[PDB]
Amino acid sequence: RRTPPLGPMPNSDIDLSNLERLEKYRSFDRYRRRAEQEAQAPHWWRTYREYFGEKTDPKEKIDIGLPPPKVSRTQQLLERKQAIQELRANVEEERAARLRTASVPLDAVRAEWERTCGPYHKQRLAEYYGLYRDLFHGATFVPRVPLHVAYAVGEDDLMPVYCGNEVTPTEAAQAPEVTYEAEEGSLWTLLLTSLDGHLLEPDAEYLHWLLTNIPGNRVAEGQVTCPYLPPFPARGSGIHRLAFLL
Amino acid sequence: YKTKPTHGIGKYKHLIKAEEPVRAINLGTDYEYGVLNIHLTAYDMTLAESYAQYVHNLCNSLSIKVEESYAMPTKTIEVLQLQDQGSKMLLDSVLTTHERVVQISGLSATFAEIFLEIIQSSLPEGVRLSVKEHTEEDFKGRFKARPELEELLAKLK
Amino acid sequence: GSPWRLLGALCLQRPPVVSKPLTPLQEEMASLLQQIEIERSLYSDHELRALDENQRLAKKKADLHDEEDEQDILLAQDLEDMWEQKFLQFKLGARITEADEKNDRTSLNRKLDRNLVLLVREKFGDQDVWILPQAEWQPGETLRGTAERTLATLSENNMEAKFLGNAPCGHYTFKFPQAMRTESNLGAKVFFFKALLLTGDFSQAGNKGHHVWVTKDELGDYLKPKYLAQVRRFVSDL
Amino acid sequence: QGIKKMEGHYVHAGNIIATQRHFRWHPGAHVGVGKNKCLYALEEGIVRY
Amino acid sequence: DSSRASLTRVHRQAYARLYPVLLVKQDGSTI
Amino acid sequence: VELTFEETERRALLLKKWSLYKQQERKMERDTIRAMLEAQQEALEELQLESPKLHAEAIKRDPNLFPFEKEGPHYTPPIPNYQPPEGRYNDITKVYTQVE
Amino acid sequence: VARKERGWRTVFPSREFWHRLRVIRTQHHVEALVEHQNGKVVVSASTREWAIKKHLYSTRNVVACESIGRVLAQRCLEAGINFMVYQPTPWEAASDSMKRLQSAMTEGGVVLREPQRIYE
RNA sequence: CAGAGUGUAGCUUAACACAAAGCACCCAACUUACACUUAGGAGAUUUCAACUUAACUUGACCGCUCUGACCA
Ligand SMILES: [K+]
Repeated sequence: RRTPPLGPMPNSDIDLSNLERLEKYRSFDRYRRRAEQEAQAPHWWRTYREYFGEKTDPKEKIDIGLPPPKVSRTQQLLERKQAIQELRANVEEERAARLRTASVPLDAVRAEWERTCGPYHKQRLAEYYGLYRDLFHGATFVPRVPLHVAYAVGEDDLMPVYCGNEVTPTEAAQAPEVTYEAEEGSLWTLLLTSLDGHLLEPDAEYLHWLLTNIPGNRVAEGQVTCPYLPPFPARGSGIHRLAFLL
Repeated sequence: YKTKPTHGIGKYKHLIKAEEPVRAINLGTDYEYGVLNIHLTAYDMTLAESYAQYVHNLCNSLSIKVEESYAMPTKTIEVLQLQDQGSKMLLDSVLTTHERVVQISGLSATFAEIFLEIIQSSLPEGVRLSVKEHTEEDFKGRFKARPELEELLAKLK
Repeated sequence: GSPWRLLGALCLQRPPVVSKPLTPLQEEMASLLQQIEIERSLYSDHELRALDENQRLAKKKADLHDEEDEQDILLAQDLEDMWEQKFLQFKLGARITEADEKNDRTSLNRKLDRNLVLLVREKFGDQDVWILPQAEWQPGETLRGTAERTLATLSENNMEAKFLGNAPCGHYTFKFPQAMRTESNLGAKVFFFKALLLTGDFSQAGNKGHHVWVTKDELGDYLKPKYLAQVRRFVSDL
Repeated sequence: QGIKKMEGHYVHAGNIIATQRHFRWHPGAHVGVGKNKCLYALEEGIVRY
Repeated sequence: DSSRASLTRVHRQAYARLYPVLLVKQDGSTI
Repeated sequence: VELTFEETERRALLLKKWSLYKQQERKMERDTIRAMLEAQQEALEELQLESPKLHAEAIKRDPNLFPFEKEGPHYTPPIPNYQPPEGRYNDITKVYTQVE
Repeated sequence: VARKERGWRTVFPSREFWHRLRVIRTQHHVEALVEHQNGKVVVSASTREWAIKKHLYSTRNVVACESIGRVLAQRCLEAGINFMVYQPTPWEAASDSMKRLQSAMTEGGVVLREPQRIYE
């Protein structure tokens, strides 16, 4: 007894009459690349993704963030191509690349990355950590306003808060130094919540900090709706997440 | 499983040509030539080797199957010259002749004209091109001569 | 019959006689390749003999021992001197011939490095036009056979051409300019066949007004705009 | 030799899922392969093909 | 062109030095 | 002999130019084959409409095409009145014989 | 103490990891990804980004691969990723590009081996 | 010269923006050679104006492909 396939079978579009004249992979890398592509496509048979892949909702995630910035691609592309020509024209650049002695300035890369791809990389990273799932019940937003939180440790050092880097409760004893780029006349609200700190209820959080009606970026002048409480992750309970939401 | 719709999803040997552990020459059809031997003879080994490499790579670009690429045995020739005011020939130079063969198959009847025009224009100086049809004699000419078989065969004669 | 007249043209080509000059970049690469080849090579027999000869000349100065030194009679550099003298005496053939300076576009001897195409002038409708040699197709003959026949019709020609394949390498379709434009004779359709000039040339009887041999670059001077566009497609200049 | 645990069967860590002379079934997630091509469960769970 | 594949070097690991020479043929042509 | 920094830099820059020069040689040779092929195919299609019988003969293989022999160009052309020296050619190729 | 996905011994690459460094090299660009075993990308560094491209003469050479490692190592620390596995092919591992990218990651603080799971 | 269609480097129903992408392609080393791998190389929106957006929409302007005129 046989049963007809429920859909197109693999290796079906291959014409078996002209096998000798057909192009072969010839390389392991070219097969793997095609293999990885086929594994990602939806199939009508049972697959590993069916049983182990997280069950994402079919409806797209509602965007609740700020509108994307408007940029002129034509002008932006023109300036970018011109810059590459200037860099490539320099003879000292070519010798450094040919002799493998050239390097990029990490400080400048981060400044540009923070202006360009920073927001989307932070969103992708926030989704991985489960913040959007827990904080907004799946709704996502692009953090388009860079937020720089730093805990003063000692008198000459700072402990910057990025997106998942570890900070100890001792370093976070006092309220952090919060600075962001804001225009005059705007108002902002800053809060600090421990997603995992709550002891009695699993789905609830702890509000460690709340500042409201902040004029511009002068966080000190905001109303202390909730005073600051340092994190208190319980012993043996694991690693908790504390998120600053501007 | 046999009864299930996914039966045969793991089949793969119909996608590979069968392997069989000399070689029959395929005579061409009315619209395609048979196995063709492209001989490249030059007094310089680098020029023959370089052009044989060019023809091989060009055939790959044109999807012309290259059956085999091989070198024929080198021929050394002594060049004696009659000395001035003398009747004795003295050794002047020793010139070696190097030959390379790029064996192709499946060349089209119409495209043969375009192929030949390209491979003659790029011919280096001092390199001779000779496109012949493959025969058993060409293949047998690559093997050592057997004197013992000749003596035993002579007795039968 | 059909309205369109069948014609068969012949693209007889004289392939380059001499190699083409190296360009400035090719010359730089050729010099580098020569340098690299010398750098990675072992000492040749000539180099070793010169070294030993220089060495054996030194020991004789240091010590009176002779050791026959038969081969030392002629040194390796002394041989190099004799070889150069014979070379300077031999005069090489001129790659640029007299026809290149006289600009005789009827002789094969000119422009040896480049490929040349044959052009014959034919008179149509009391008008002279430059065209590739052509003949009219006749029943009981392959279309290439018409091109093979064009050579026989050429005036006092002794040339052996090698035809490449049977398919045509181009076509030009034109309509008579209202002169004899009739339903029976709408126009013509020439089909070109490439051939290689193995050996031979025309006679010395009639040369100038008959034919010319021109490269692809200077091929437009003679042919017409539309006729040229169709001929510059299968005439390569690689 | 054959499948010892079919689709949907509960297994414990160490349970031999199948035995085979050749690789008819290949090991997936949380499935070890023995020296003799024996497929066994590395975790407690449900078998899936 | 003849220069398509004429710029080459000896592609061997061990080989003695070779010198460029003009081979004059019997009709006077050289290579 | 170790090469100087200036020499190795000059050789590296020259080879970088060689990649682009050879890239343009292939393009010219690759656009010429295309042009020839298109003109031939276009002519053959026009020859089928005009007369099918002639088209059938055109697409057949030519038995006299092969063997096709062509020598490469010379460095200098033949000399009209050049007398070569007298001499002999003595082939000294080693003959290999298979025993056993 | 989390489970790693053991098994898959007859195929390549392994799944027995929490995070892995995956390098994608194309004809024009070099990209390096850090992704969780579940398939989610955590951090990334690509020469397609203008922040990196503007400082590179070429985005396809060894220098580009070393630079991507240095940029990715910094982004890994900011995300809290201190450990990952790298699964190169035999030819990729021997390549000079990948050796320089690996050195950049280790110098940057990231360890290219993951600690053993604790079962007991 | 007229009338239509047509428009990213070779191909692509690549291009949401975070960005002109992927493959094809060229040189060198390895290989008898090919292939593979390594290390390098070259590239495009025809040009302007229109929520300024726009490779994408509408116009001209260029190049292209056919259909006629012109044609031997
Ligand atoms: K909790």
